[PDB]
Amino acid sequence: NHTNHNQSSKNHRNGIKGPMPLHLHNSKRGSWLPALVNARRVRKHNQKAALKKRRERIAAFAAKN
Amino acid sequence: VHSYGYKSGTRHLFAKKFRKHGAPSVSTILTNIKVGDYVDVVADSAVREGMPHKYYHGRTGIVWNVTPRGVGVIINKPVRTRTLRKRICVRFEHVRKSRCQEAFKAKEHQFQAYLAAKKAGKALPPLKKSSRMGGIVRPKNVEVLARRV
Amino acid sequence: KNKAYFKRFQVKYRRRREGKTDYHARRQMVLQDKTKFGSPKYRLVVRITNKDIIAQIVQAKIVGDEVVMAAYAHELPAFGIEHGLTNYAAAYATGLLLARRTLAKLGIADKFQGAKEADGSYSAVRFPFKAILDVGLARTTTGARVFGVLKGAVDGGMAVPHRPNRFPGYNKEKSSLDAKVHRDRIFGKHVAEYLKQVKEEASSAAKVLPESIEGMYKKAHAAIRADPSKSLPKK
Amino acid sequence: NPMREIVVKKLCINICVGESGDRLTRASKVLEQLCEQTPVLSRARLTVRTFGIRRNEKIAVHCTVRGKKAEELLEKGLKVKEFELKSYNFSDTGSFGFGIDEHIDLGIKYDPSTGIYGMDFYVVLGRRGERVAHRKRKCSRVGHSHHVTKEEAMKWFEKVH
RNA sequence: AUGAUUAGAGGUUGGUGUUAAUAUCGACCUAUUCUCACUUUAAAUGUGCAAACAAACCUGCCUUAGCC
RNA sequence: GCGGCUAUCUGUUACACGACAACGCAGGUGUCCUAAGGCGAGCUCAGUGGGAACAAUCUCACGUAGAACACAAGCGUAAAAGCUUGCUUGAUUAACGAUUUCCAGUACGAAUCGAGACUGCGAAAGCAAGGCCAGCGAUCCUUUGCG
RNA sequence: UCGAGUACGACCAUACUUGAGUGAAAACACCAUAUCCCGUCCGAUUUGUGAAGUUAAGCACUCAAGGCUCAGUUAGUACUGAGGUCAGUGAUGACUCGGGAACCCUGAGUGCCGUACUC
Ligand SMILES: [Mg+2]
Ligand SMILES: [Mg+2]
Ligand SMILES: [Mg+2]
Ligand SMILES: [Mg+2]
Ligand SMILES: [Mg+2]
Ligand SMILES: [Mg+2]
Ligand SMILES: [Mg+2]
Ligand SMILES: [Mg+2]
Repeated sequence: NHTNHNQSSKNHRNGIKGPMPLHLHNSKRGSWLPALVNARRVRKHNQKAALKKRRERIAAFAAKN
Repeated sequence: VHSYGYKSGTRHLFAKKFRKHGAPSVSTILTNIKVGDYVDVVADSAVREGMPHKYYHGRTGIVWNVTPRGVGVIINKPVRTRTLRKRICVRFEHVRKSRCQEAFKAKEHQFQAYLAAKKAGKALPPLKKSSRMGGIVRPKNVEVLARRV
Repeated sequence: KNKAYFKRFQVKYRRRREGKTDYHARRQMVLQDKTKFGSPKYRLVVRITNKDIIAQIVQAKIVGDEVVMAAYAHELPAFGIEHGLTNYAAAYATGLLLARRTLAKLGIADKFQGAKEADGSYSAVRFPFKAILDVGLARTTTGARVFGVLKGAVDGGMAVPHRPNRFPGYNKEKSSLDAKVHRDRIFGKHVAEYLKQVKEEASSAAKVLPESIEGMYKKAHAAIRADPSKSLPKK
Repeated sequence: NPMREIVVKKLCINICVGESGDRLTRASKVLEQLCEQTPVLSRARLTVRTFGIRRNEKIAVHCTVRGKKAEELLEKGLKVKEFELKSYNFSDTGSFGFGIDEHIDLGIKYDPSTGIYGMDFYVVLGRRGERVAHRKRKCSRVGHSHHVTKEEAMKWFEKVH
């Protein structure tokens, strides 16, 4: 006995939770490789840069302090 | 529950409109999509290779993926007590670049360019005027109303 | 007609109902992978007509197909014999005449050496300026002026990809570097077999020297690489 | 007046013999010199089969002749039948033709090893400007409102005859 | 319109009751007709989205994947 | 209880997103194709309106699909996706990566977007990992391949 | 030499298709030919190759009808969301608070623009 009655009011008790925003689980994975294989190598460099930018900081913040 | 195929109950939904059939546009082939813009997933027939399921027809959503000839679109789907960000894979012809933001794309384009004109800009050209207020209105034709039979 | 037919009649695409464009070939040429976001795709749409020929490099734009650097065979006669307009070699003539001025319009001076001036059996393309060939509705019978302009372009710095499977020198095995190099420059025995003996029978392409007609083009080839502008004298 | 004149496009003499075999064993050969262009066949879809022909079977030994070589071979459809048939054969568009049960009625010879076939020199006149109604590129209409008609037919029917 | 559903006004195609002259009902031919499922971006009610501190700018990185 | 259908497919039910039931209605399925697959080119179908020794077919008109598309039905397609021909095996391996539908967001089945080869058909852009979407099967066991 | 002319097009009938009119330069167009690649059973189609020629078709320009597009109605009509301890009849009917058609008919007009060249 199919009814669908009380179901729309069950889905709205604890609320129909809104979707997660885009900054949640934005895993550009399973997508088109030639993009993510480039958006990978550019992440490696931008991490060598993030590590390098902190290296001068501390060393500038040492001598210049 | 005899039939629930991938294309069920969709006679009028995928049917082309009246006197507009045949091949897809050259605009729809010359569109330009990025990862992130919005797209109306308006599944048209006459391509019949890459149409999404019925559900994702009036639906618009982010492009999370642009393969060579398939746009990947996330779409919010209110399943039962939560929405899934579905990840559909369709071809480009089933896709419009969604206007849904020209409402403030074109607003803040001239709204700021005049807020700047109003804040700093160069000058402040007067803009749209007031809408709802009073007034001693002068009539131009009197009338009455009783009946018409 | 008459009635309720032209009510539900759908008018076909405006060029198609009467005109040239083929909107199953149109939509497959200008089409490009949606990854390469607005990367320019330049065609090589060439049209042979009866009196003349028309070849211009086109990219499709949303505003309408934006032609860049059109080049005809009514401007090469301002540097050539003007005795053969639809000549297979005249196709080759405008082939590089189109191929050159694009590089002169693209500022491309490095690959502007192009290819060798002499007719080649075949060349393999990729770095250089690239385009795709649009015959339109002109067919692809082995040998055609839509294809002299092709090889005329490719031998002139264009990267219009092609195989030899449909060249006049091509036969059941490969492409004859002898059977082509003639037609690409001249095969004037078409006049020294009938039109030379035209007076030898009775009353009847005058002024033509079948001893220079071949060289009458080899003058124009090396000139194009020197005079790309080569516009017909206006005014 | 220059291009306003009519000239027969093609006289595709059609033979419609029965089912294939030794029935069409000499038809094409003695039809290889009436026009010098190889005769054709006709793969049938209906093939009523009361004559014998079935689906996709060689029955109608088609041909096709045009140009000046047909205009001259029209002087045989205008040789026999007293060079004039009934004006009730003028088509709605201006086509007409002759034909006899005697193949050897022409300069042909009813050789012994061949059955007594014939031909049907059904020709179709038409002015210049029909090469615009069918073009693989840049088509158009038939070029209506100036063409051959059942009245202009009986003009050139007995003008060039 | 895909179909209708059909009789009312009379006139190509079959059989036929007639004295090359005539109908006769079907098919048809017409102006229609009657009232229905098939038709049309044709509602109301709906529903998908977006709407302010990086969604626009003025800029500048780096690998340059794209394109010469 | 006999009778008949549980796995599935289209329309309808079904109410203009989606969802939606009934031994609820109407129909189909458990296949069939080395071409009825793939591609390129050429062509335009059902019908009709008239025409030719024989007498169908060659004639040209007008022909928005009234046909065809392996089949049920519905969408869809007209310089084709149908018709004819050509050349072919992409109906293959797929590093399978992701996704869709059923959904519990689990299989399965069928699809969609890809990647890597190796390829075929094309002058080319492109098209093809079957014939769209029904046509199918866990643990264990047997069995072959894999080295 | 100026509007348009071809060829490329984007919207896709205001653009369609009809009976004509119209074509002044060019430019398309039919046109000549099997002397070659070519594939035509065919010089039809196309595909070698050019200009005796021709506006006869084609094509764009003009009017001027179905159809199409825009509106005036149609009509606050039908229909509809909501509300009655509304009224009867279990037929929808009106009301109130709103949304609000269509077919038709009387109209309006019967394409528009965008890149190169050429004049
Ligand atoms: Mg809501
Ligand atoms: Mg089927
Ligand atoms: Mg069927
Ligand atoms: Mg396909
Ligand atoms: Mg399932
Ligand atoms: Mg699976
Ligand atoms: Mg299947
Ligand atoms: Mg396919």
